[PDB]
Amino acid sequence: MFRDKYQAGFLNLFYSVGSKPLSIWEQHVENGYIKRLTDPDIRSCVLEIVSTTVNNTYITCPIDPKEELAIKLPFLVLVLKYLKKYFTFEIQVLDDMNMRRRFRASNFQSKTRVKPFVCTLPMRLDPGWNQIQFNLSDFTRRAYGTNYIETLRVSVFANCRVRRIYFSDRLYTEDEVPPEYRLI
Amino acid sequence: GGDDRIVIWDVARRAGLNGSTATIGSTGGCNCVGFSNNDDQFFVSAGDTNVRFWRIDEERRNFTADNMKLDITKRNVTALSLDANDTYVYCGTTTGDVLKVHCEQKKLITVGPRKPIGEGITALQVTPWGDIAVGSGCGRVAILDAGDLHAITGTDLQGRVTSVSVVPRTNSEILCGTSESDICSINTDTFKASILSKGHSSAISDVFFPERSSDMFLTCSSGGFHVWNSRTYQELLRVSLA
Amino acid sequence: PPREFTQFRRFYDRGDLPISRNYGDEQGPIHWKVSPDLLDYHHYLPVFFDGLRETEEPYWYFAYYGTLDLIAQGPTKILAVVPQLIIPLKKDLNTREPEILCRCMAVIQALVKADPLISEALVPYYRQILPVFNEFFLDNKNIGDRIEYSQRKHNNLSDLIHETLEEMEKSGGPEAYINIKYMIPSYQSAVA
Amino acid sequence: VREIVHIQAGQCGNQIGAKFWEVISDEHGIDPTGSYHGDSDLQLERINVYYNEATGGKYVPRAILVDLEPGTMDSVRAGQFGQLFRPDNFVFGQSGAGNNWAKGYYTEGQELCESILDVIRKEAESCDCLQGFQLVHSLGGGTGAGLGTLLLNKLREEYPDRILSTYSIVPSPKVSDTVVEPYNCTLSVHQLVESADEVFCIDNEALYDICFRTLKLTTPTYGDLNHLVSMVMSGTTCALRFPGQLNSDLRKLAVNLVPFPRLHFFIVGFAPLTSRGSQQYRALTVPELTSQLFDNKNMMAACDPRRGVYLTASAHFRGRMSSKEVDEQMLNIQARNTSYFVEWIPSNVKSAICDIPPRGLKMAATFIGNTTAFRELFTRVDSQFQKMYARRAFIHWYVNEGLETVEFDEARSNMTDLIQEYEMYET
Amino acid sequence: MREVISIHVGQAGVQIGNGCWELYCLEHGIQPDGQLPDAFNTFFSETGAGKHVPRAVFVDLEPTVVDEVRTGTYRQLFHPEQLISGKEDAANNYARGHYTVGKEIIDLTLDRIRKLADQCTGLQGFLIFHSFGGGTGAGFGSLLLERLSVDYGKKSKLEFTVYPSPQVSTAIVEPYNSILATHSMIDHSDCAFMVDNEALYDLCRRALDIERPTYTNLNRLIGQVVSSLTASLRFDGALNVDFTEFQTNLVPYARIHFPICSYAPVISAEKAYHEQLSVAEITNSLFEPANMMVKCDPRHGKYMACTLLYRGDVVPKDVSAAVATIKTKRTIQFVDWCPTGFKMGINYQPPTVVPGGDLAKVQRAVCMLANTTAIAEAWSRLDHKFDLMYAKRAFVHWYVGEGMEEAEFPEAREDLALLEKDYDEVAAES
Ligand SMILES: Nc1nc2c(ncn2[C@@H]2O[C@H](COP(=O)(O)OP(=O)(O)OP(=O)(O)O)[C@@H](O)[C@H]2O)c(=O)[nH]1
Ligand SMILES: Nc1nc2c(ncn2[C@@H]2O[C@H](COP(=O)(O)OP(=O)(O)O)[C@@H](O)[C@H]2O)c(=O)[nH]1
Ligand SMILES: [Mg+2]
Repeated sequence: MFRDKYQAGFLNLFYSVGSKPLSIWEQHVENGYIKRLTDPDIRSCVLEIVSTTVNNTYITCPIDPKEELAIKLPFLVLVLKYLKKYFTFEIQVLDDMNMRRRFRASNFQSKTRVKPFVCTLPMRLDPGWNQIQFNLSDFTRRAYGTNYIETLRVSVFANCRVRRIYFSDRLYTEDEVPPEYRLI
Repeated sequence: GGDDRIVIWDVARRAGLNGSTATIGSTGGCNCVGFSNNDDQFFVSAGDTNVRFWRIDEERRNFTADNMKLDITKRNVTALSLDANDTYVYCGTTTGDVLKVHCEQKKLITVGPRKPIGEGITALQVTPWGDIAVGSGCGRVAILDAGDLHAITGTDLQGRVTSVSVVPRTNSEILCGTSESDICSINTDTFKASILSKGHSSAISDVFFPERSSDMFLTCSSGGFHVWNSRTYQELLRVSLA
Repeated sequence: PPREFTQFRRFYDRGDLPISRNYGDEQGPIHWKVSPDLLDYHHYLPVFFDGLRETEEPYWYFAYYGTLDLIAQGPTKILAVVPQLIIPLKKDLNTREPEILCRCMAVIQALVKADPLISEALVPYYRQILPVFNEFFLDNKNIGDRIEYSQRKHNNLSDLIHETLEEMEKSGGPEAYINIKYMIPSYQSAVA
Repeated sequence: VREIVHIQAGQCGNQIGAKFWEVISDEHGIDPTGSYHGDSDLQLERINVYYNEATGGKYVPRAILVDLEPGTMDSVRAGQFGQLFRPDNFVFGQSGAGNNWAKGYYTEGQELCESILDVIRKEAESCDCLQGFQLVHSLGGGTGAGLGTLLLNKLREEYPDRILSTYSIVPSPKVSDTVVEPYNCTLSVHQLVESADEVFCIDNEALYDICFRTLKLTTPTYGDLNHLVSMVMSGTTCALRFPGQLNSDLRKLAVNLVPFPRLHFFIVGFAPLTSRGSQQYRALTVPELTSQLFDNKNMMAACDPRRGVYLTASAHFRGRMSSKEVDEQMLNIQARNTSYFVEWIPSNVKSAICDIPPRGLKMAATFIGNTTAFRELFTRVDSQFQKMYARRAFIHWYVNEGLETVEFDEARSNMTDLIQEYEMYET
Repeated sequence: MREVISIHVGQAGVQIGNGCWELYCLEHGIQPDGQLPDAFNTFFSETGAGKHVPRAVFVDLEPTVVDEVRTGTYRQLFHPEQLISGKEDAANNYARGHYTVGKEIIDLTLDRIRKLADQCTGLQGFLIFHSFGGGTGAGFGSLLLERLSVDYGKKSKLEFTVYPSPQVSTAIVEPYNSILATHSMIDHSDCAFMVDNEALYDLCRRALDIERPTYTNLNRLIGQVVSSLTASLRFDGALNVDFTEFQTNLVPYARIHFPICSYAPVISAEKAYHEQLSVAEITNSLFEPANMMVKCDPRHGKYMACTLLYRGDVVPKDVSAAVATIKTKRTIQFVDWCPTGFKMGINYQPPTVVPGGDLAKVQRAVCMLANTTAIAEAWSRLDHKFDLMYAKRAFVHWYVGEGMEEAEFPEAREDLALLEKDYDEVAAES
C-alpha cells in the first residue's frame, strides 16, 4: 500500500500538526504516556513520547500488523528533540535476496553486530532538536550487500519529541526544501 | 405479401385488422413471419439483415414492432422457427448457417453449424423433442443440436429441399419435399430415406403408350422424360439433360 | 509449471523507462525516458530479459522491443552482463509456448551478432539452453507442393531453430559444434 | 496454369475481399470451411488458382489480409468465411494510424514490411504459376493507401515480371468519408502510377447513384456495394478459371487496352443490373447487355465519358452465346458513336466470352473502358488540395512523421503531368 | 482495440462527465457496478471477471465536487485513483490556479493519466473539458495542455469548452480568465468546440417543454452531442468518420481551428407525435439560427466547412437529396474556394434514451459541426469587455500578486487581435 501511488519529491509519514496526526499510526503504552503539546523551543506543536520502559512504549506504522508499507523513496529523514534519556527506533526493509531485514538503532547500545535477522546501530546525538538522516540504500548495501527494496515497517520508541517523519527521493541539503520541511 | 406489408385477420369475426409495413428503412425486403408457441399476441417477422419482434394490443386493435440489436453478422433470412418455449428463436440464412437469437434480450448469441450447409437453409422446424431440423438447396437434410448448433447427423436426397415437416409429439418420422416434385419420408430410428411419390418438375406436354403392353406409359416434359407404371402409380426411369 | 512471477512487472510499475510511445519525431516503435547510454546494464537489461515471458500488454511489447533497442545501441557493455542473462533467459524457454520461443530466438539472433566474444562466452551455457531447442527441432509439417503462410507470423518455430543454430555455429568458434552434438543428435554441421 | 495471390489492405479492402471469397465459394461450391460439396465437375478444373489444399480434404484460399489495428481482423474472424482463411493469413499492427497517410507509410510501414513481405514471398515460390498478385485498397485513408503504395514498390522490386493488378476506390469528390483524403490520394497517386501495371478506379458516389437509378433499393447498405465490387472482380477473373469461346486474361487486357505505359487507369462496369421486382418484365439478350454496359447510368466511375473521348475498351461475356451476335453489336455500337472514338486509335473495343456464368444470372457481362474523362478526377482532388496546401497547417501533421514538405509538390507535379499527358492524347 | 481517454477539469467539466458516462452505460448496457445483467474497449477497460472501468480522470481543486462522485451511485464503477481532488481551490483566479496552486498537483495528475495511456494501445485521441470563466478550468487546463503537447506530440487533443455567454454571466473576472486561456489554447489545442449557456437555455426552453431547467438538462444535451460524435468509432455504419476526419474537415487553417455545433431534432416527448421527423426535416432544422448553441448569427458571416453525422434509419439518397436541397438555400453563403464544404457520416445505431430524461423517442437524428466567420462576433464582445476592465486596471492586483508578470495581459490582447485579424482575411474573397 502506497505501492503505485505517485511518489516523487517528499512523502511524509508523520506530522504533529493536524486534526489526527496519529491516524495511520498505532499506539502501545506501558509505564509512560504519549502526549501532544506546544514546545517553547520552536513555538509550535509537537508529539511527546516518554516512558520509563522505552522497550514497552512505541508507535508503529501501518496500523495493521499484517500489512506493510510501500514507500518508494530511499532516504528517511527524522526530526526529533533529544530528552537526554534512553532512545531507540527500528526500520524493516527488504532486499534483492527477498530476506525481510530489520534495523534497530539505540543510544544505550554498545557495538554494531549485524547478525542475519536484525542489525543494531549505536548512535549519539546533540541535546536538542536533531535531524538524523538515513540513506536506506547506502546502509543496506554497506552492511548486508544486497540492493535496497521498498520499506515495510517503521517503529519509534519512547523518550523523544517527534514532529517530522518523511521520505525524500534523494539527499537534500538545507534550503532546497519547502519552508515547512525544516527546523525553525 | 410481396409489397412488404403484414395484415392480421380475425378468424372468429372473419375480418381483418390494421395493416403495417414490415420494413423500417435500411433493412430490405421481408421474407417470412411466424407465431409464438405460448403467446397469441407475440409473433416474429424476418427479412434480410432484419429480424423484428411484434406484440399485439387488443384495445386499439393494432400491433407494435420491435427491432433486433445491431449485430454485425449481416445475412439474409429465409425461414424461422421458435423453440419449444418462447425464450429462443432460430433463423435460417441464404448462406448456410442458422442464427440463434434470444427473444428476451433481442440479441444473437451463437451461429452454427461450424461446418455450414451448401446454398443456405431452405426449410427449418424445431422438432417436438426439442431439437432443430433443417433443409438445404444442396439436397441434404441435417439435424443440428438445439444447444450450440453442432451437426449430429444428416442424410442426402435429390434436388433442392423446399419443405420439412414433423408430426407434433412424434419422434418416428419426418416428411421432406423436393424441387424435383419428390415426396420422401425419413425414418428417425435407422436414419434412412424412403420415397412415396415422384412427379414432374415443370410443364408436361406429351404422353405415349407402347402398343405391345398398356401397363407402361411414357411422358416428356421440360427438363427430361419419364417412364411410369399404370397398374401401380410409380416411376421407373428418369433421364435429364439440363 | 505455473507462470513464475516476472520481475519486470515489479520494476515497471515504479521505475522503468520505456513507457514513452509518443512521437513528433522520425523514430521507431518505442522511446526511452532517458538515453540508454547513461543507464547501467546490470540492473536494467536482466530485468528486460525476464519481461519477454509476459503474455499481456503493455508489458511484453515494451520488454521485447526494449531488449532489441538496448542490444542494438550498447553492444559493448553487454559482455559484462552476459553471465547474469542465463537465468532469466532459461526461465523464458521453459514456458515452451510457440510464441515466447519466437521472441527468445529473435533476441538470441540479435545477441550473437553483437560480438564473436559473446558467443564464445555462451559455449559453457549451451547445456543450460539447448534442451528446449532439442525438443522442438523437428516440428515441421508436410504439405507436398503447396504453399507456406506461417512465416509472416514468423512462427514456423523449426525454421527459426535452423537459422539461429547456424548463427551460434558460425560465431561459437572451435568447440561450439561438439557441444551442439552433445545436445542435438540430429544436427549436422553447417560450418561450410 | 495461372495462380493469383490476393492481397487486401484497407478496412474497406478487407471487407471487400471477404465478400469476394463469399462469391467465389458460392460459385465454386466451397464450404466456408473449405470442404468441397458442390455439384459441377467444372468447378474443380482450375480451383488451384485461388485455393490451397491442406491434408484432410480442406481448401485454403490465397488471401492476404493487411491492417494496422486488430479491430478489422476481429470483424473478419466474426465473418462467415473467417474460418476459411488460414489463421496465419491475418496480420495487424500495434499502433494505429487514424487515416494519417504519412504515419502508416513511414513509421508503421517500415516495421510492417519485414513481416508482410514473406507471404507475398512464400506464396510466390509456391503459388503454382505467379503471373500476378491482386490488391484492393482505399485511397482516402491512411492505413491502406500508405501501406499499399509502399508494398507495391516492394512487390515491383522483388517481382518485376509478375503483374501488379490493383483495384482502388477513388475519393468521393462531392463528399467522402475522410478528409485527410486529398493529402493521402495525392501522395498515393505518384506511387501508384510508376509501379502498378493496372489500376482500376471506383467511386462510392457512383455506386449509390447506380443503386437508385437501376436497383431501386430504397435503403441500401455497404453489403450491396461490396457485392457489386465482388461481381466486377468475379467477372474480371472468371476467364482464368472457366471455359468459353474467346477469352482474355490480365496480360491480354493490359496488351489490348494500354496504349502507353502511364495511360492504364481503367473504368469498370457490370451488366445486367435490375431492380428486384422489375426483372420479370425485362427480356435479357445481347443487345440488352450492350445497351446496359455502355449506358452512362451503369458506369461505376464518377467520370462521364461524354465529357471526354474513348481510347480503348473491353467487353467480356459469361455463359453460352453466339459470337456473331456479340461481334454484330461490337461493330454497330462502334459505328454508332464515332464522336467518342479516337480517330488514330481504332479497334478500341475488344471482345471475350466465358462459358460458365454465375449462379442464377444466366447471362452476364463485364465492361472495362479507357476514356480521357479521367482528367476530371485528378482536377477535383488537385483543386481541393490547393487551398488546403496553401495554408500548411495540415502538413506539419505529416512533417512530424518525417515526411518532407517538398514531398507533396512532386506528387502534385506528377499529377499535373499525368493530367497534361491525357490532354494532349485527346487531340 | 481503438481507445479514447477523457479528462474532466473544473466544476463544470466533472458534472458534464457524469451526464456523459451515464449516457454511455445506458447506450452500452453496462450497470453502475460495472457488470452486465463489442466496442466497450473504446471507452472501458476489462479487469477480468465481469468488471469494466472507464478511461476517465476527474480533476478539480475543490474536494466537494469530486466527493459527490465518490459518494454517488456510480462510485463503484470508477477507480479511486481516477478521481483527483485538490486541497484548496483557485478562487476564480487564473493566476492562483496556474502558478501557485496548479503547480502543486500538475505532476501528480500527469502520472495517473500517462499510466492509463499505456493500457490504451489503440489510443487515437483525448477528450478535454473546460470552463473558461473558472479559475481551475482555465488556470490548470492551460498548463496541463502545455505539458501534454510536449509529452505526446502528434496525438489528437480534442477540447470541448463553455465559452462565456454574451449577456448571461456568473463571474465578474470572466473576461480576464477567458482571454488568457485562449492565448494558451490557440497554440496547443488540436481542435476545440464552443457552447454558451445562454443559447442552451433558449434551446432547452423553446424546443424542449421545460419551464425552468437546471444544469442537469444542459449536461444531458451536451452528452447527446458527444455520444453522437463518438458513435462513429464504436458502432457499424454506412459511413464512418474518424477523429482526424472530424479535425481536418473543419479547420483548413491552423489558427482558424474553431468550429460550432448544433443538433436536431431536439423535440419534446409529446410534440414529436405530430411530425415525421424525416431526414429532410432534420437537415433543414440544423441551419436554423435558433437551434445552434452559440449565440452568433451565421447569416452575418459565411460558412467555411460543414460536417454531418446521421444516427438512425438514414439513407444514402435522402442525405444526397437533402445536401443538394440545402445547397440551394440562398440564405446560406459559401466562399467559392469552399465549393464542396460538406461531409456526412451514417451510423446505424439509434440514439439512446435516458430514464428521467428530457428527450423524445426519436428514430433518426443528425449532429452537425461547422466552421464560420460568425465566431468573430463573440470575440469582439470579449475584447470590448476586457478593455473596460483593463482601461482602469480594475482587477490587476489579484492576478499580479498571485504570480504572472503584468506584461502577459498585452500579450494576450495582441494574440486576440491577430486571431480576429486572421479570421477576417479568411472571410475575404479574392
Ligand atoms: N453548462 C454548464 N456550465 C457550468 C456548470 N457548472 C459551471 N458551469 C460554468 O462554469 C463557469 C465557471 O467555471 P467553474 O468550473 O464553475 O469554476 P472553477 O473552474 O471550479 O474555478 P474555481 O472554483 O475558482 O477553481 C460558470 O460561468 C458556469 O457558467 C454546469 O454544470 N453546466
Ligand atoms: N465501399 C466501402 N467503403 C468502405 C467500407 N468500409 C469502410 N469504407 C471506407 O474506408 C475509408 C476509411 O478507411 P481507413 O479507416 O482509413 O482504412 P484504410 O482503407 O486502410 O485506409 C472510408 O472512406 C470508408 O468510406 C465498405 O464496406 N464499403
Ligand atoms: Mg473550482
